[PDB]
Amino acid sequence: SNAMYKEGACLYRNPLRSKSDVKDWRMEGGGQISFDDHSLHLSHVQDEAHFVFWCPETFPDGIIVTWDFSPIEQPGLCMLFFAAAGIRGEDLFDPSLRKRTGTYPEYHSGDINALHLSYFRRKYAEERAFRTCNLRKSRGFHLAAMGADPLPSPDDADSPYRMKLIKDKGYVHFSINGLPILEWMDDGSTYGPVLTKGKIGFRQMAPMKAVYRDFAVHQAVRR
Repeated sequence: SNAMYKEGACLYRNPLRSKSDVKDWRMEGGGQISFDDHSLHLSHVQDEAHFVFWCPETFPDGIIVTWDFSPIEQPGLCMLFFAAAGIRGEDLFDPSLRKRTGTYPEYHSGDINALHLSYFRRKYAEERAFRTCNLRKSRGFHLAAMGADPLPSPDDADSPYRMKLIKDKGYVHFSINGLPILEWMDDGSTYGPVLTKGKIGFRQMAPMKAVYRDFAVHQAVRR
């Protein structure tokens, strides 16, 4: 449990402080972008305008992903997509893939594969009644792991929170403020081959309002 990993060379770092920082990012769905206080504010144009906002860079396998997160207003839900690519290995933005509009089934039951970890799952009463973070693997919407979510409701927040995700072949580990939340080891024969490289994206279920800062990707060094 909690195998030792160190961050290696920095592969990518985005402060997310101004519009120029998300210049080539791809917004799928009705997300609203703002940079008040020199930080990325993500909201929605309508109450059910769910979306996925993608970083355009293809990241390799064996990485540690970090970012600052601040839950500002609920109801809502957040989710990080990673190791995302076409089912045949196509670039997530290759024109040959079906168009996506932020509608969930397009991501878990479409023509792409990806790991997706939901946190601050507070969109529905059932979710707010038992707070957890869930890790799924698609295509297939397969539940891989879950753990309790220490994130409070906005009223009691002491933002931002330090999010850290490790992805190294079959291994996935997630922590918040250094506290391990969940971990998983894909054997590669239960829910298909192990996912490797791919895009990273930020999803929100409306009417979520959140702030993101200092998104970085480092090489994962296994000790």
